[PDB]
Amino acid sequence: DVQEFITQMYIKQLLRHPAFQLLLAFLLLSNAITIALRTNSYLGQKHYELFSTIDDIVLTILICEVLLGWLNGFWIFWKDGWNILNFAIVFILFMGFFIKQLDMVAITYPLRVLRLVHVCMAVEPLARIIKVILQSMPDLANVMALILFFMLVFSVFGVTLFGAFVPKHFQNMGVALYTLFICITQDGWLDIYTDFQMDEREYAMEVGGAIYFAVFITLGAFIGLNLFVVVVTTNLEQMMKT
Amino acid sequence: PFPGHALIAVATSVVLGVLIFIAFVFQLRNIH
Amino acid sequence: LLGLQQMILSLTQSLGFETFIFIVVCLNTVILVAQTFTELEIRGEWYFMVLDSIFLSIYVLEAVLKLIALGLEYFYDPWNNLDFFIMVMAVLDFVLLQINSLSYSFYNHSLFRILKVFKSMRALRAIRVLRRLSILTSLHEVAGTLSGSLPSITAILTLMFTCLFLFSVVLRALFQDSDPKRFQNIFTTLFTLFTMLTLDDWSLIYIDNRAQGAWYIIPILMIYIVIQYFIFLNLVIAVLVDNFQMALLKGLEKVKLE
Amino acid sequence: TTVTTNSFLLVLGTNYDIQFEFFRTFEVSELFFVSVYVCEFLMKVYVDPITYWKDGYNILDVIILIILTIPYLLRKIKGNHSAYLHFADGIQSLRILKLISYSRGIRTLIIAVGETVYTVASVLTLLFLLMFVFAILGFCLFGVTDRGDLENWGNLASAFFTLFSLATVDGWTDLQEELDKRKFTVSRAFTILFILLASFIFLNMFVGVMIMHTEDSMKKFERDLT
Amino acid sequence: MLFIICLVFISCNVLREVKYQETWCFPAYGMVIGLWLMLSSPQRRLVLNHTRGMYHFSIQGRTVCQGPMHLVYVRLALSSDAYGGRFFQLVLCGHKLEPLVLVQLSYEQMEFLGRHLARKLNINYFDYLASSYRHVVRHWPLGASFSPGIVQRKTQVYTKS
Amino acid sequence: KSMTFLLMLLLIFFYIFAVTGVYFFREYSRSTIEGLEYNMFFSDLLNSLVTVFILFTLDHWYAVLQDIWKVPESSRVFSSIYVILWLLLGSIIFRNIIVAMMVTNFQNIRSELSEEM
Ligand SMILES: COCC(CCO[C@H]1CC[C@@]2(C)C(=CC[C@H]3[C@@H]4C[C@@H]5O[C@]6(CC[C@@H](C)CO6)[C@@H](C)[C@@H]5[C@@]4(C)CC[C@@H]32)C1)COC
Ligand SMILES: COCC(CCO[C@H]1CC[C@@]2(C)C(=CC[C@H]3[C@@H]4C[C@@H]5O[C@]6(CC[C@@H](C)CO6)[C@@H](C)[C@@H]5[C@@]4(C)CC[C@@H]32)C1)COC
Ligand SMILES: COCC(CCO[C@H]1CC[C@@]2(C)C(=CC[C@H]3[C@@H]4C[C@@H]5O[C@]6(CC[C@@H](C)CO6)[C@@H](C)[C@@H]5[C@@]4(C)CC[C@@H]32)C1)COC
Ligand code: NA
Ligand code: NA
Repeated sequence: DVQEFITQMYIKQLLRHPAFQLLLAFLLLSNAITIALRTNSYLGQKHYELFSTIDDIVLTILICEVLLGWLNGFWIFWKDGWNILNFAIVFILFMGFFIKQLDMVAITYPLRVLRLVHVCMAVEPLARIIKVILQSMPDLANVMALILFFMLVFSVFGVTLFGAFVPKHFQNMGVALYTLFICITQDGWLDIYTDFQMDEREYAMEVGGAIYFAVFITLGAFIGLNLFVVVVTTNLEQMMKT
Repeated sequence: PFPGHALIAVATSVVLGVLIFIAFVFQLRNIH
Repeated sequence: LLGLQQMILSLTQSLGFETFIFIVVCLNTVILVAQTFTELEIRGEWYFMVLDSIFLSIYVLEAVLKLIALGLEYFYDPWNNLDFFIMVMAVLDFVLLQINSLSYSFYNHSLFRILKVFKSMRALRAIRVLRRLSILTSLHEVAGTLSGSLPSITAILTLMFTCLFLFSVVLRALFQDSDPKRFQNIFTTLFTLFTMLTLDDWSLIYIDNRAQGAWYIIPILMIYIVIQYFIFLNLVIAVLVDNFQMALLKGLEKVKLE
Repeated sequence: TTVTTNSFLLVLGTNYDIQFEFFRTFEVSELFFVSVYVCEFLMKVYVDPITYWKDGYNILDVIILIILTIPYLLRKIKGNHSAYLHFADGIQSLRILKLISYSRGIRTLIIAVGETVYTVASVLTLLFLLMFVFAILGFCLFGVTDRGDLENWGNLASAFFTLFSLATVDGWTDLQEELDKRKFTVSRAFTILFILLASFIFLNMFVGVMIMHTEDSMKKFERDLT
Repeated sequence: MLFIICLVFISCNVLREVKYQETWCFPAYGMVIGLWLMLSSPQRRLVLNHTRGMYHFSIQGRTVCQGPMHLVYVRLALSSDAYGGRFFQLVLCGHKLEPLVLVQLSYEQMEFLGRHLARKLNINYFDYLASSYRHVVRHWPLGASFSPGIVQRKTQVYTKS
Repeated sequence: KSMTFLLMLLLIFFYIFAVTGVYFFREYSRSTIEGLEYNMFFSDLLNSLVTVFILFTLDHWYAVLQDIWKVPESSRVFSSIYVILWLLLGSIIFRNIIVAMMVTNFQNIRSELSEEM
């Protein structure tokens, strides 16, 4: 038993070592630059040989790192979240060699950039922002649930009013949800209301629709959508305190 | 031809991994 | 008056009367969410009217029995007050339907639909059901702090409406016949100012006025935007943040209490 | 007074009529002002060899003089009265910025505010990373396909702009509709989830971090004064 | 490590019969198969000869080594994590046996059978009489020869200030 | 009263961005393309200042930017940099500092009331 701790001591002093982290960051960053340049048909070819080489080098190194992590014990590697994230990315990348309907750019490029966040974590003036976001996420889930549960009721009422009248926005539940999400974002619902206004001759339901939009925008845009602010401040003060 | 990018990929990794292995042994002689 | 009303009570607050009514209300709301597709509402129109007359009779039962049971204490609680108003709307649209000819010109009459949405209000009773089963109170805390924040929210909200209303009055006074399409009427002045308060296409009305009328609207609109979006809405944000800060300090001291 | 008169003449310089009548006034005044600023810099570093670079405002002021010099040499030596002559000509819009070195209240404000720049730079880096990830998605899905919406997701120089117009929610529905007429099924989900992550959750986190950093700073200053 | 032999050999069988139907991709999962049987081979049985305070190591009926257990007590060394974690490693009498570390330490029943076993084996259970954090004093019987570590065993041990 | 000097920074920055947007967009205001929409916003100084306000409110920034691009002159690397730096600095940071300050002042008022209690 005496020996392998030193080998474990070696594994720690390598994997946690900062030169290694800096190299891996440099590789992933260069790969992201290659992805950005491949987003150009001309340069897609001229250096295709270089981009493909870098593409494979970074993947092999990622697999090596997952192997080192597993070398320390399957369970502790899986007693984390960042490790399972990196594993999911490298595994989805790996199956492209075998399967054929996954080795496509819409599934392989952006994952190599989601691989970059755990790299950026080592830059703790950055990491605290991510930690705040993650910690505050459940409160945002509760606020999201509030807003959706509010939106569904008004969607029902709006459909059962402006159905069979302006059916470009108010036929079924889904179209109404999308319309109310336009409104709660407060950009482009004036164009929507012009559809109420755009008629041959009408006065009774322009006022009703205006009342509807005004009440939704007051209670849900000025109060509900100004609650993410407050949740973030809540949690981030909690961290600053504890 | 195919066996010339997967091969370069494995080439660099092992070529790197040897230098990593160098330090592990080299450190043992230093402590001793 | 003491035995009859009392047995009406002990049957009313009974732990089966409530479940029976919540079953009714959840059925009514599943119908009411069925009716918002147009592929089912148009087919199953003849059964829905039957079911809704049935529900009207059931609500007659419940409302009359509860009133006889609990006097004006029934009018006292606002949960029921909602139900009583819903009841009144239901009976009114029932009698209006019977006093008209159920045809296309009444389907496309606005008042028929307006009376129909208040039926949608029955779905609100469903929250009472969700309360007993539980919402998990996952938003009990957010709701509680919103509850704490509201007294000042109402005050600042009415202050900014008042500012809206004064500016609307003066803008109607001044800028008629300079784009009458926007605010030829006092009500459309007021709506134009309210929709400016969300900052959507607000430059468009300046450009539209400048095209044919004149540009004096630019200092008015700039000052309007300053006051409302820049110093009022930020007050709502500030007071909400302070209220949740109090909630957090309460929680910290409470958890240290144990 | 030198800086204030320079700003006033700069304001009067955006009218070709007044730029024409009294042009000699403008020329003599501009040369007078550059002479004053350069003499101030030269003699104020004469009094002090090394510690002159300690002050931040000294660095700001030598930067101002650099910006003053650049378009002169561009126009005279290289000449060409090129496309970006009047750009750098109008960039001395910001040599009023020497006037900040005097009001003490603004200096204290600079302390209290600008001591929270690492948080700002952090959030801006994270926002850029998120926009990059989604620009790659938006290109791969609605871009290179050649059957859908080039020239709006055609390239990153356009993917970032459309994606920023979705961040600051101004006008996202026009892009969404012109991307929805092309029978893209997933586009609604893509834009909706981006509006969530980048507009609701992210900038409304910028505001939270700003609130508490400024609050802690301000309370520390108040306690110290008390 | 027969569980690994149990593990790999099963995987080979499910991989023994397959129809990849793919160009190249030679079905050479047999490189696993050797690794299966390799760890398979010899049961280990250790007996506590508390009558003379002895410990003799053997497996499948062939003695390997022996040593007295005059100073007997239970010790568990700390195996810290590179993350903010705490793991347990059990080293008894300063010797290198099969790790009896606390499984799923991060278990009350798991440590309960140990106290009975330490009572069954008639040695002290130091990590159990006070079981909150890293607190165990290794006995290290003078029969062992762990001098660079046996003396150093107390060095890692806290003397309670 | 607390955020008195912050408004003076904003006034300085309106000065900055307005009198440099007069110069950045001159070939755009001096343009002859038969079809344009926002050919006025940078005509004179007053129009430039109101334009800076409109950009400050994040209304039609992208539409104005594309209009600027519709002139074959006015390189898309200076108009873009100007607009984006005004939107980031002026429109998102500064609009957020105000909210931060007002929350701070509410916190203060709470503190004096609590101490007097
Ligand atoms: C008197 O003391 C009561 C107290 C227990 C208080 O429990 C509260 C829990 C939150 C809860 C259920 C309560 C009242 C308003 C409820 C809100 C009204 C809105 O309605 C909705 C749904 C219906 C829509 C039409 C409008 O929005 C929800 C989004 C909103 C709501 C249902 C969210 C949940 C709120 C009751 C115990 O004291 C001992
Ligand atoms: C948990 O126990 C709580 C209990 C006290 C319960 O008080 C209730 C009084 C009626 C009240 C205020 C309550 C909840 C829903 C409220 C309704 C939601 C709808 O919202 C509105 C306004 C907003 C519109 C968007 C929708 O319609 C109103 C028409 C409707 C409403 C405001 C009418 C009044 C209702 C709370 C005490 O128990 C000990
Ligand atoms: C446990 O007992 C508590 C009791 C005191 C209860 O006070 C209640 C007063 C009404 C109040 C503030 C409460 C809860 C839900 C609140 C509603 C949730 C909805 O949220 C909103 C705003 C946010 C939008 C996203 C959705 O709609 C409002 C329209 C709706 C709301 C804010 C109207 C006001 C309601 C708390 C004292 O008991 C001793
Ligand atoms: Na807007
Ligand atoms: Na808009």
